[PDB]
Amino acid sequence: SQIKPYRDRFPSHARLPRAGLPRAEILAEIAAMGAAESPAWRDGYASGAVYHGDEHHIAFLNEVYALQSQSNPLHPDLWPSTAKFEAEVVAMTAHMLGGDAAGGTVCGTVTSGGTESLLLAMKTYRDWARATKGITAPEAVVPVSAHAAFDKAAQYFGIKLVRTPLDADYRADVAAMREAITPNTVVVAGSAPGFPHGVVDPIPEIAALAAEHGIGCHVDACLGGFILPWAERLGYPVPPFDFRLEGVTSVSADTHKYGYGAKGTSVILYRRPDLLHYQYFIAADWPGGIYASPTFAGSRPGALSATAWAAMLSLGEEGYLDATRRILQAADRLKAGVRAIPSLKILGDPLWVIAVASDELNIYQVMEEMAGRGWRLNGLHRPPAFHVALTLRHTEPGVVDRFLADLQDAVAQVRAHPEKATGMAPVYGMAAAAPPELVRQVSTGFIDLLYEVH
Amino acid sequence: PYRDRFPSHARLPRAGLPRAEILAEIAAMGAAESPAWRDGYASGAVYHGDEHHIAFLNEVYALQSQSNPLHPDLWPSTAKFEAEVVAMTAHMLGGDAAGGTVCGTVTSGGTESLLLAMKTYRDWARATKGITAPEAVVPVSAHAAFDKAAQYFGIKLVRTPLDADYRADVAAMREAITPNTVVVAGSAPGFPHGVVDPIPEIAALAAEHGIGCHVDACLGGFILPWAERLGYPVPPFDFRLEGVTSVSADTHKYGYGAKGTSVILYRRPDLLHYQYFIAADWPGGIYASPTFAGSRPGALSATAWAAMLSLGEEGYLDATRRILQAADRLKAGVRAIPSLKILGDPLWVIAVASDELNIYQVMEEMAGRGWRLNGLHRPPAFHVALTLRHTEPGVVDRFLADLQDAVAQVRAHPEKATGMAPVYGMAAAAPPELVRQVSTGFIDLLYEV
Ligand SMILES: COc1cc(C)c(CNC[C@@H](NC(=O)c2cc(C)on2)c2ccc(C#CCO)cc2)cc1C
Ligand SMILES: COc1cc(C)c(CNC[C@@H](NC(=O)c2cc(C)on2)c2ccc(C#CCO)cc2)cc1C
Repeated sequence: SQIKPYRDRFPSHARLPRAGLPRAEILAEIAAMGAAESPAWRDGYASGAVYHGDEHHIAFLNEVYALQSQSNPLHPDLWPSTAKFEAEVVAMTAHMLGGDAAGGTVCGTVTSGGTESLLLAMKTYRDWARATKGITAPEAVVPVSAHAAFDKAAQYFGIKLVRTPLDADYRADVAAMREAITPNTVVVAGSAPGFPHGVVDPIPEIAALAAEHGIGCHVDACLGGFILPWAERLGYPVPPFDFRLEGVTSVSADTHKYGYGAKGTSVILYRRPDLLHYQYFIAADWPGGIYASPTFAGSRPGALSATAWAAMLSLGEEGYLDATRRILQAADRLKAGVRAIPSLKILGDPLWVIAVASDELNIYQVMEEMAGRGWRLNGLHRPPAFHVALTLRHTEPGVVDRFLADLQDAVAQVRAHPEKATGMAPVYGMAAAAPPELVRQVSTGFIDLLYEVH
Repeated sequence: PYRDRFPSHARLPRAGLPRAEILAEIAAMGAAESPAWRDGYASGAVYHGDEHHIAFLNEVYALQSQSNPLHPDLWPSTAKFEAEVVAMTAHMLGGDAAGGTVCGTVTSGGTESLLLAMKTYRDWARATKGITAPEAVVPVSAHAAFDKAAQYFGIKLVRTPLDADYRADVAAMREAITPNTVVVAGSAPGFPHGVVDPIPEIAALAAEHGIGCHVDACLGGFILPWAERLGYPVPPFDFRLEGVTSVSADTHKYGYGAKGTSVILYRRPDLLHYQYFIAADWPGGIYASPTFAGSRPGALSATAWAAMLSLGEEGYLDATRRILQAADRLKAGVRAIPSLKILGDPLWVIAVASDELNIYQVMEEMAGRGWRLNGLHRPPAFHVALTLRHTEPGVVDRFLADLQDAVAQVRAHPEKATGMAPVYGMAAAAPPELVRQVSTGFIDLLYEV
């Protein structure tokens, strides 16, 4: 119920006021909530959530939004600027992701986020495989670690999703993937890296598996697309993961993540225009005129595409290199510190999204102790663990040292009381062992709580 | 047109470009593009457009720019804004008449509200009626998004004909209903001709068959309640009708919020719960989605909340009065040009057609004078969706003078077909496979560097 802390701070609104409220009063309330909320992400207490977070970069993008606020890309005749920004965002991302190696046929679109990029990629493989291979019962083979949006795509578009086991390094077991391929498989996927444990899947081998079966290979680089090319140039071990690989037929990369654009954008890329074409929706007989959508949406907030273009141009190759170096050096420091705490262990060998578990202590209480110190960490299960996705906010002076000091104490306090399960720890413990319908019932109730007006 | 005016960026620059330089380029494009919508030349596209209202919303955006409602623990401000936008919208659309069970979510736009409602009806029907081959019945005039939904979620869409008033023929909708029908829909109003369908009749049809009734009020949700209070004739179209099970309404249209938001409402929580996505076995943790997206631009929900609050009932009533008064004056003027006809009897989205002349040439003559109108087909026509931008001094008078000149020019030369007029003509005559081909090339053209 700390998800509803303004219940007794600001007046609630279940109905429109009769008279319009003063603009200065609306602004005062919003700024007051900003004063309460901003320190958590600004001062480096949030895992992921805010990727850049510098006040001058934010002020720069807020100005870009302001200049382009009326932009709706559904009307390129009215906003040709925005069509230019989206075309250039896609062209620049494709090039960064080995697009020239594919022969200059790499194309794509700007989306509302990573989820849309993954859903669109799944719908496209389903539609392409039906029209060209005649598959009417589509299947998709992905590792267990692959994004929850794959499950969302399966249920929405009627694709059978086959999730395959991981190895001891929390990487996709490719042999398990090969064994799951049937004549109905439309796509195989790999994560670069996956969200739970920040490990990069063996993409060259996943791409070669797809190529030999004549199926799609989607690379989910939503998290790593804007990190991994720079990590490669810096001396860090990163296998080829993009269009440089022959079997790779699509890549998703989030401009609103490490691209450092404003929330609300991502990029979906395909190796060829013939694949891209299956993503489009075209209505030819509607009295409202000829209608064509490249993505899920009709009307779109064009100003957010402009923030993505403005962010990429302001950073350039050097900015992205320098941002990755900072993130990866902060990650190296954090990994070394965690590995020096006796009761903790890191899952796999990640470069910057660090999952921490314990064979000795209840990691959910260790996590709860951190929450008690203001840390906002992602809680994981299968296995129980928490993770920290390092951002530019965690590269600021003293943030990693503050995390390490607070983790040292958290472990000590749980080592003294291993029975302690306070706050959110029993919920996470319950959740990890709960049957799916109990999880479904509790999640439905949590979403309903978010929409409560009192 | 910026091809040679501004340098093209097909690759990231080696070194970052100065922030001031990027802003100067974006502002340059802004100065060239803003007059079209600001001076009232664009049909729909920009719904409010006043400099001070825009400046207020841009400041609301700046204060909430980091907001991501995927994290309500970090941004409880946005979860509150989304709850209150839904509550206020539900109340405005007769939600009280349902005893307090009306609930919903904020979406990215009108398309997502329509897509979400179609998937909810599909999932609800499979779960409770055992329907595995779902169908949906809509008038031919219902948004193209119903076809996107049908194709995405594997629902058979059955489009039914209109009557002489361009309103849905409900007798035809009844004849399309099979035991596999999960939902029927009506528009309030439809986009093509701006006419409200017979929602009472459609909602009665749905209730009688135990199926859902979706009302597409994306365009009219923030106009119609206020049109009613003003004494204008409007068929009841919302939760006042027992048969209506869901309503969609766009806050980013006549709600005057910034682009990127809409609302989907359902009559009951049991219905809404079929919209939600829940993953229970993912190592990334328990994952729940109220809509299609994961991360979302929470700042756009804040602009919707801020707009609704700054206007209130009086603000919406004043905005609707101005738009309806501009529409009355525009419709009267059109009716004083006998070569033209209005399709149906719309309140503010006016479609104009001609039996005597080539309407696509009349449209071309208006485009020459700066007008940005929507070209329609089945039948050939154009439309004007009136906004607060057309309520400004002399915009409708300018429109009617340009329209009188456009008609005199086409009457002088019935054979004239210039600019975009042969394109529209060709496209209205074209087989669907050629329409698909040209539109694909058009999208490829938009992403060309
Ligand atoms: C085959 O040749 C043609 C191809 C096209 C597309 C046109 C123009 N038709 C207007 C249409 N635009 C788009 O589909 C669109 C998508 C993107 C991106 O840019 N434009 C549109 C846009 C919005 C509504 C609407 C609405 C209520 O929500 C209706 C129609 C003309 C000809 C002759
Ligand atoms: C009652 O059982 C539970 C139910 C929930 C939902 C939680 C929280 N789990 C974190 C989860 N959040 C959400 O699903 C969510 C949606 C909205 C709105 O608010 N939260 C999340 C969010 C994002 C990623 C990700 C990613 C890469 O894209 C992963 C997990 C905990 C327990 C024990």
